[PDB]
Amino acid sequence: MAILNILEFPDPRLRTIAKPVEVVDDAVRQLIDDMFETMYEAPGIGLAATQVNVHKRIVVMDLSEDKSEPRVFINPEFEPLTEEMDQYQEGCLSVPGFYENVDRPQKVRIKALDRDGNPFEEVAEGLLAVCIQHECDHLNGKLFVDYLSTLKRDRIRKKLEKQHRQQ
Ligand SMILES: [Zn+2]
Repeated sequence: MAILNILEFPDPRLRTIAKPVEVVDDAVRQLIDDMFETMYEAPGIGLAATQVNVHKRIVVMDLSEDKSEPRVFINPEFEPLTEEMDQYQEGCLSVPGFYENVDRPQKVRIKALDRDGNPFEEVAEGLLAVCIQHECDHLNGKLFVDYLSTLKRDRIRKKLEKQHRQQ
């Protein structure tokens, strides 16, 4: 069980497009367990493999307060089920410390493979709909600061670059 390093904006490796997982084997499940331990230790409720510099399409999440409901989505995809949008103040383990409003479709249908490689779908609303979209964006090399004004993003980017220099 390893705690992996989480890349942070503006590390260009966060812009890489993740490649699909072609077989869910024990190597993939071990990575998932390390991604869950990394996410729980952060702590965060969602983590995409791109963020730990593994460019494969795997997202782990656990939206509960007690770390009792882990969820795995491999080769996830979602499709909005409404044009209605909800605004949620998002944060991100790779943009630590910043939380900003992002509007996204309120309800979406996810399709993915589960921890055994079997395909399933799931309708998501609430925080699950926000999280799966945010995490699928990671696999496509997108971050939530990309939705913000360019001057806020630059201000966040400069703040983090400054912190990375001091660290
Ligand atoms: Zn994130």
